[PDB]
Amino acid sequence: RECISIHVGQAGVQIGNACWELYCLEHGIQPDGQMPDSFNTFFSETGAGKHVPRAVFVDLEPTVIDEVRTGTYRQLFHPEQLITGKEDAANNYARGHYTIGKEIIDLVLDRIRKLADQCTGLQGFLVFHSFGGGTGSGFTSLLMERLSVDYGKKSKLEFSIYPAPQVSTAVVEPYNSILTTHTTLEHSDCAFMVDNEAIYDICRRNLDIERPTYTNLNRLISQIVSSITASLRFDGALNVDLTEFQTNLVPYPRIHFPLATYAPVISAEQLSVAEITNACFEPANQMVKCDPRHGKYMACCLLYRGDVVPKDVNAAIATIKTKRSIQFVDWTGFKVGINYQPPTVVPGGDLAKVQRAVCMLSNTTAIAEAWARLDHKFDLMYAKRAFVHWYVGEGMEEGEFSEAREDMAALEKDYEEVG
Amino acid sequence: DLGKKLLEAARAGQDDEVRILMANGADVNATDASGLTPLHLAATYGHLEIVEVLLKHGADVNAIDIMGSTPLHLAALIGHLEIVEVLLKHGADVNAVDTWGDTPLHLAAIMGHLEIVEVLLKHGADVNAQDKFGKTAFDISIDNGNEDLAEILQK
Amino acid sequence: MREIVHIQAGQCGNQIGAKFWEVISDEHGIDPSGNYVGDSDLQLERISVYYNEAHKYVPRAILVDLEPGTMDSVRSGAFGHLFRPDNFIFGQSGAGNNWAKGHYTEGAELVDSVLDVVRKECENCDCLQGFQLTHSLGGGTGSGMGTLLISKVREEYPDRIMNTFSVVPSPKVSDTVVEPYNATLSIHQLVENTDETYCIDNEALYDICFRTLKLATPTYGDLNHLVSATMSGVTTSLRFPGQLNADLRKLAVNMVPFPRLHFFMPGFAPLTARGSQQYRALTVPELTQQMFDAKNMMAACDPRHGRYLTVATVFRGRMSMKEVDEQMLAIQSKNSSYFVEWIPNNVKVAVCDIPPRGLKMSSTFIGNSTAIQELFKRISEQFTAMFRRKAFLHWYTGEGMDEMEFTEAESNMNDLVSEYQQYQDATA
Ligand SMILES: Nc1nc2c(ncn2[C@@H]2O[C@H](COP(=O)(O)OP(=O)(O)OP(=O)(O)O)[C@@H](O)[C@H]2O)c(=O)[nH]1
Ligand SMILES: Nc1nc2c(ncn2[C@@H]2O[C@H](COP(=O)(O)OP(=O)(O)OP(=O)(O)O)[C@@H](O)[C@H]2O)c(=O)[nH]1
Ligand SMILES: [Mg+2]
Ligand SMILES: [Mg+2]
Repeated sequence: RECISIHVGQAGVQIGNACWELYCLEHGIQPDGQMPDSFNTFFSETGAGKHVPRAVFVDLEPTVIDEVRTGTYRQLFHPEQLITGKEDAANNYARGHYTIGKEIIDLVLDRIRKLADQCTGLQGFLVFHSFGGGTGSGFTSLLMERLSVDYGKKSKLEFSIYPAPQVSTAVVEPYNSILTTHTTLEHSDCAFMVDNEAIYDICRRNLDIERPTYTNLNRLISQIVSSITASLRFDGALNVDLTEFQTNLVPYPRIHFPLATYAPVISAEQLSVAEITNACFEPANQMVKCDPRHGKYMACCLLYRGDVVPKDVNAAIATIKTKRSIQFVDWTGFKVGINYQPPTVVPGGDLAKVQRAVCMLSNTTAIAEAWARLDHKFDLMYAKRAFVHWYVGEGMEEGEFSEAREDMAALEKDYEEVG
Repeated sequence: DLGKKLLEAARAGQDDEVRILMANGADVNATDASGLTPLHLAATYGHLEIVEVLLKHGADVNAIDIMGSTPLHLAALIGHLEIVEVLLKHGADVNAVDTWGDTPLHLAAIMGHLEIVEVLLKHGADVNAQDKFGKTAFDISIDNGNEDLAEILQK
Repeated sequence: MREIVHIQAGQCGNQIGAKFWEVISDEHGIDPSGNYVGDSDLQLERISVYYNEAHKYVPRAILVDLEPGTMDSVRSGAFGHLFRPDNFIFGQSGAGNNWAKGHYTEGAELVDSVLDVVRKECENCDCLQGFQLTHSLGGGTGSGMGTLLISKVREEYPDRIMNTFSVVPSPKVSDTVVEPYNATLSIHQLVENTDETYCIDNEALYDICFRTLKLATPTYGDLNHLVSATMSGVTTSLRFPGQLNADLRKLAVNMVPFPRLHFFMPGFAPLTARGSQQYRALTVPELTQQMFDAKNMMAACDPRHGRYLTVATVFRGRMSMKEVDEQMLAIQSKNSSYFVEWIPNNVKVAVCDIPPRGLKMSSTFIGNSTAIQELFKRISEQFTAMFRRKAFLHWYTGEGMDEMEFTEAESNMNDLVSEYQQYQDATA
């Protein structure tokens, strides 16, 4: 039944804020957890009547989580599941994984166990974190290593924020990104990357926001997160368990990074099933910048929500296989899920309410282009050993850079061999 | 030995001891271990009156130490303008070259002693004189961005 | 990462230090009696970074000089009685520009009393970030005792960040010929023992006041007006909430690709003369282009003679984040040749809404540029001219130093120069 969500570092926490705000609205839960059962997968029940997120928030500095402790949702979460140290990772993977992360890892695991003990049938973890921060990269890797030992049979899914220069505040983010991808890869069953540049560009072009904040980005992200996790929270027929994500999206265990494409995104200022389904193959709606026409599809799911008749999905799917050139690897279907509840948007938000929406999850080799971009920026800096001393002085050996990079080159080769 | 005493008295600025020592026969052109004379030392340490006294009693204004330094090199380096003027008046070689190829102009230029640079120029310092690395004083002023010095070196 | 401990040593260190505390006390609404009198709560959110709270905010500042009279002149300044009285540590005379007296004899006699006070301040800190030292490199106390203090603090607190504002000597401002010795001996210590050093060059400050500001006879007051406007701008990110370079360690990880190349070039726009009426605030294009202009640099080096390894830029005032982004993207576009291609995305931009006093628009540049080698070469050339003739060496070696420390200091500084040159010529 149960899933535990874990939010790590600034990006993971602030996106978590936006996801649980939306979840609460989707399920009729007030910010104090009261509600005048499907979502029990994500919420425990007190029986004062209080529905509490099965969620943990962790940061090595207190400032972002202090805002959760004193905001609108100050009463929603278990307060012992809001966990903070005092000195952050300083944009340094090594400090998040070794020298600073080590001071709080045991507390975090003991607090996760407390959640896990209230579960009769825990499925696993959803882990939210940036690639670019020291805590999002390094403490996440550490936590995923411990979770693999302490919960060996449980699934682990990630929602991972891929860095963009528009909102970057550290030159070393390509290092942290490759270091954490290397050390998390064997411990993660399926990971959904969110390119901040793709979300930024959607906000500017579809929502007419001149300078997107986090908040703008995070509300859009959380609509996409919600469409992905809705099957877990509304007893669907597709992706009913965490294990099914791997089955349906990851036919190859290292290549476990599906592309999300979401439509329609409409400014607060109606499209048919065929129209929103066609919009799933337009690059401007992708959550990661890359070109699926230059790659091969290995698996595809279409997750509809709202006023969606199954026959109209079947017809629209027929049209696009008979018009577009959607090349599937030879070792070729669409899996379909329909949630009949209308999409919810936040009161505050930049998004119009729509009558029907869809999220396509496609495992395409074209996402290798996103890796190639990170790898190339890694290579430029590493060749001069720029900034490497910051890592070697914080509990890490220099050979871990080249091990991480060779692992990325293998991953790029994995993509080339499937097509 | 009166020579070692006179060298130390010239360096320390002991005008009375300089006088008593010379009256007892001290060698006005004595040298220390490195070839420095009482005039080199008075010029280095700024003792103008001792500079004048030594020059009036037989000191060689152009003596060189083991490194080719003259008194004028050292006065120009440390930046003692009055002493530079008195040395030139007594026939100091404005273009003497030391073992690094430096002239007094190079050293005043490097140390930013702009008023000494101008005095040296007016007494015929060689703007084309190159050090062992091929730099003239003008090269030094261009290479190090000293625009006030560069303008003076072309007046 | 909360508290910073400030130490100011010697005349220059204490004068620019006093000015810093005046300037940030006004930005934070702290009056000379320590009460808060401000109108914005952005002012108090990070007040603990620089102030202890008794209700009454006291600078976390330690005041040191071998020269006793410095205590008096600080105390007679506007904020002089707000400094904690037991944090004044003073000797009996003054080093006479002798680095060796500062580092080895009289300054070593005084340093343990300084460390006692340091120790005591560090104990009251919730989460000590590290240290900020203001000093000059050309004197005897701020240079020789200051660098002894740095090494002793480093060994006792090796996990905290050590930051300096180091004032580099110029013959245009002070015609003492032993200052290149003192600077070179100190630079050797700063290479090994600080994490970040802002190079405040008296040569550049003099040139700005003389040539750009048309000031006939620049005073230390004129130079220090530029210093304090630089010190306020480069600490803005430490003193207010924000995303970029928000503490000393994140600043370092952004700004220092190689541990020894930690000497930054401070630029500032607009450059003002004191008691001038800065009318017609600058545009965003004007702040951007003026910030990278050699004539706005607090280090006497032409940035276009070298290449930028990393840069941070802070804009202060009400302006469009969109037009800042555009102007900053543009100046990198046109000048891409001057930004090393092997450190992608190496210019970070912050925009903070509270402008400094007197201005509605201002910006601050913090560059790690290989052109800083021109400043080191200038000091090295002067050091070498003096040291070849062994001028005044006995004055130093008679206080315990060996001539070989001169040689070692010279060679380390020339090694530093070659390293800048190496990354200047490096290709992706
Ligand atoms: N989409 C989104 N991205 C964020 C947010 N906060 C930070 N980022 C991105 O996250 C990356 C670095 O920020 P945070 O990384 O998460 O850092 P951290 O995990 O707290 O680690 P340290 O602060 O280094 O300890 C950059 O790429 C930012 O653009 C957010 O709220 N939303
Ligand atoms: N920019 C600036 N430079 C100063 C100031 N005061 C002194 N200096 C410079 O500092 C150098 C001399 O160092 P001082 O601070 O005066 O000497 P000290 O550290 O007090 O050491 P001693 O007096 O030798 O014991 C020279 O380069 C001066 O030009 C000042 O207020 N502002
Ligand atoms: Mg953080
Ligand atoms: Mg003094």
